[PDB]
Amino acid sequence: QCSGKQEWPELVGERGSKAAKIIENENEDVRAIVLPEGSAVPRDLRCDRVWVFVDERGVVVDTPVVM
Amino acid sequence: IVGGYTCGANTVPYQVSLNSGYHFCGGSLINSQWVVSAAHCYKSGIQVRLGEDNINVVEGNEQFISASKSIVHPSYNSNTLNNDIMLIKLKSAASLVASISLPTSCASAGTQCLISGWGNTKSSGTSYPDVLKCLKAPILSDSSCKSAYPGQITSNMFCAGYLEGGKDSCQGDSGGPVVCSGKLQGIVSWGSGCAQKNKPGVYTKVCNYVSWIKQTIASN
Ligand SMILES: [Ca+2]
Repeated sequence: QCSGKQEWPELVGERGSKAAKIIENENEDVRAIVLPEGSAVPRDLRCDRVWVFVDERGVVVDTPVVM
Repeated sequence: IVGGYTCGANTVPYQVSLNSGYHFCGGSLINSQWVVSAAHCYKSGIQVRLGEDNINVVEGNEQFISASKSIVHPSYNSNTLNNDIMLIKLKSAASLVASISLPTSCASAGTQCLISGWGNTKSSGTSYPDVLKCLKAPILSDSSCKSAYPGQITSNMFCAGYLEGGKDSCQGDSGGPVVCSGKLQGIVSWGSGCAQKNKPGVYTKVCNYVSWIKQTIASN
C-alpha cells in the first residue's frame, strides 16, 4: 500500500517527457524516470518511483506505475 | 520471486526484510550484528526485520531492529550497479533467526542455488506476497550472462535463472540472498523485467567481497 495515485493507464501512447510531468503533478511523492523500453532496472521496491518506458519515438510503451 | 514456491516458516533463517515504512528490499544476516544487502537499497532510517515469514502478520519470531549504520561499498556505481553491495550494522545484536556463512570460493556456472524474498510474484502485472518466497535456480555461464546483457556485466556480477523465462527474482527482492550449498554467493541486484526470456537475473558476486566485508566490520 503506497500513497496517492498508483497507475497511469491514460498515459500509454503519450510522449515520455510529457507523461513524466503529469505523473509528478498528480502524485507529488514520486519521481518519474523516463527509460528506453527494455532498460534493465534495480530490483528494489519503492513508493516514490515511477518508471516511464518509451519506445524509440519517445512514446510511453506501457502503463506507468509506482514501483 | 516469480515462478517460485512458499519457503515455509523459518526455512530461510538468514533472510532479512528491510523496512522504511514498507518492505523495499531484502538482506542476509551474516552474523549477530551485521546484514549484507545491495548498495542501491541504501537509505537512512532502515529498520531491519529478522525472523519474518509473513511480513504482514506478527507470527512470533520477528525481531525488528534499527540499523545503526549502512556502509555502501566505496566503489559502488549507482548507474551501472557495479559493486552493488552494502553492509548494515544492527543497533543491537539479534538473538540467534540464524546467520548464513560467507563463501570461501566462488561458485561455478551450473551450480544450483536458493534465491528468496518478498518481491513481486508476477512476470507481468503485479502481486506482492505476504509470506516468504523461494526459487531454486542455477548459475549461468558468464558467456550466457554477457550475451543476455551486452555491455553491462562486470566481473562483480553473475547471472542466475532460466533463459527460457518464467522463474526469476523481481522488484522487492533486491538485497536478498543467493545461497549455494550453505554459502552466500550472490545478492539480488538487477535485470530486465522479471522472468522474461533471455533476460535472467543479475546478482552481486559476493565471493569478490569477502575481504572487504571482514575489514569493514572490524573497523566499524
Ligand atoms: Ca511476521
